[PDB]
Amino acid sequence: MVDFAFELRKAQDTGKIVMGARKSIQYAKMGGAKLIIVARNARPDIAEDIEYYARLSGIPVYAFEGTSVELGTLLGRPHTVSALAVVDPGESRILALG
Repeated sequence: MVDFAFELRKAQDTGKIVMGARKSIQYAKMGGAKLIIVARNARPDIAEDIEYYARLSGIPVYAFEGTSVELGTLLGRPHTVSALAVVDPGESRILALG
């Protein structure tokens, strides 16, 4: 079983993650993310856009069971994060969530 918070942080530290709806959609759109993570309270249209662009490319989407406040904190930020994209997992097992 995958340790979300550990592996998310491990991927943030040893790989490449981009944060926020805009960059998530962008990396989804262009085929450059290997995984998209979305907080439970992402704006419904932003969540549906991600889902859409993700399904176009066959990129898995993971629904973080938690708010954008919790997700932002997990990524070490003092502000909300409604979505993020794992471009490079580094040494982490985060892509196993897919």
